[PDB]
Amino acid sequence: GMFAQLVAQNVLLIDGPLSWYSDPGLAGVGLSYKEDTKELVVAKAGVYYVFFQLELRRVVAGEGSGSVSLALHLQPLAAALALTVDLPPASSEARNSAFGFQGRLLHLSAGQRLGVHLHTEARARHAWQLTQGATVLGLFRVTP
Amino acid sequence: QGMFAQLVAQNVLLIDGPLSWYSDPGLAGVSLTGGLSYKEDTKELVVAKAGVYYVFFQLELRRVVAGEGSGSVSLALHLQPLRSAAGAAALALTVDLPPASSEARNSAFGFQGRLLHLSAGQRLGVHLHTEARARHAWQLTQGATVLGLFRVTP
Amino acid sequence: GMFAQLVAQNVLLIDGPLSWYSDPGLAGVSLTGGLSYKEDTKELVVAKAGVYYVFFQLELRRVVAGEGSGSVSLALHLQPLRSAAGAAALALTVDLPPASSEARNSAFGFQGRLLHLSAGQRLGVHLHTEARARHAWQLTQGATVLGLFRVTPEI
Repeated sequence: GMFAQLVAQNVLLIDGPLSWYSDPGLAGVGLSYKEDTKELVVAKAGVYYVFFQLELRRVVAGEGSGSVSLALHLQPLAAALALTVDLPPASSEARNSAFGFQGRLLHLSAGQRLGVHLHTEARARHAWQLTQGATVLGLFRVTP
Repeated sequence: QGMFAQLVAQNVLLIDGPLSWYSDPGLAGVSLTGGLSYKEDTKELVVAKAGVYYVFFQLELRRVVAGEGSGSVSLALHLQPLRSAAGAAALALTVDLPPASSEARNSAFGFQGRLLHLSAGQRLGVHLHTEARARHAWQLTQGATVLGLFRVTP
Repeated sequence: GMFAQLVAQNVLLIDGPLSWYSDPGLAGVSLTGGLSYKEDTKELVVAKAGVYYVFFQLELRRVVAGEGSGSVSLALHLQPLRSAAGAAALALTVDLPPASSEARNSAFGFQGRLLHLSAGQRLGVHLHTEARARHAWQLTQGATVLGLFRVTPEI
């Protein structure tokens, strides 16, 4: 009931909620993630510092332009955390990567279910992807 | 007690000066006091108990008239009254306003976090400075300019 | 308390490991815990093991008008690798746009994760750059920092 960090399984840019798996870099050490409805549920009530980050890679040279948003929602049914990252159009000496980070203090009641939904608005949507192991959701409590 | 805090600015217009703050309504309704009090007259945020804290603020803008808007806006957190020799801020943040274009976004976001040593009663002020042409074209989006901290020592 | 924060000495972008000094903004309490900085290896060693919230940041400024184009990367390495995990524990690349009409003249980046640090692990940061006019930018001094603190100290 102290902290939790997990990584997204998704790679392709498709609108909808992301499935996650526990951070393998944190294995050798009390919040749960239901695999069916892809929700992280908080065990103990408290004020947590919740944060996610998102890195994107361009996979097709010379294609892809738009933006990609990532919203965390108190579930069930604005968003608590909101992160939209820009995808630059392709050119010589243009970036092939993009990143965004955001953290905030959220009050989460005991049993509150969290959900993160990925939205994209981009021409040639297939030209960008989520880098494996780089879009992370984490949180830890600061007040019992 | 946990001794935490988080506020969000009432300011929208890009006008140089200190920001007005109010407590996070999403945290209104927690038992702990939250060791940080916003005094309304001087637009300062005094810290209750001394200690070491992770302090962060974020900034988000929207372009509110299409076509214009170019430059940057900066957020500066100063321990007040100023008692340093360099005059630098304890926390700074600069986000840039992209000019209007086809296939160009109408948002800007920035986030920065550090560890501060704030003594008991220390007053903090957050100042906004813009170096932007046609700055009336962008504003701080409602509820997005946030400042928060929490203590990392008992 | 088990926490630490470092400020980089470097301003000129050369590829290699950044050299640090303890953030004066916390001098009233020093570097409480057991975390110490080793100048010869430019690494910060971890005393008490456990899970930490780690973060670095990075701000660059164009210091020659009309020049400078590319991208710089910042990488945190955990030495030695624990369970083959430690290389690029935190990675962060930010681009430096070409100078042009109303173009960006500064660039910033932030990242923060929960890492499980072992007792005796060294933390190093490497700055790698890919720029056409490498000198036209540089690291704003005092702005590229690396800090951390513990949430739980289970071995």
